[PDB]
Amino acid sequence: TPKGSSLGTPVNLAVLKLSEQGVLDKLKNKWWYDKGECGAKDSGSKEK
Amino acid sequence: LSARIVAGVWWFFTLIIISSYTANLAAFLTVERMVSPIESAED
Repeated sequence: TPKGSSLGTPVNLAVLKLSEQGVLDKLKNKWWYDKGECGAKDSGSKEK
Repeated sequence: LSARIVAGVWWFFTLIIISSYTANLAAFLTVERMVSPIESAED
């Protein structure tokens, strides 16, 4: 945001509120995992 | 004539098998098994 703008505080509180609501987690999960290829998520004992 | 080659391929096979079993048993007797009950939250 621009220095000392009137939009700083509201978008700030917005970001916090969205993060707490779970919007950010769900959204990131959406564009990273939900839409994505080879989604096995460590399947067939890949760690061992 | 068939029993000689059958017993030979069989003896050879089980020899490979016991060598593998012993080798791997020593391997597990050494490695300390790398035990990990849980990995990820998905588990």
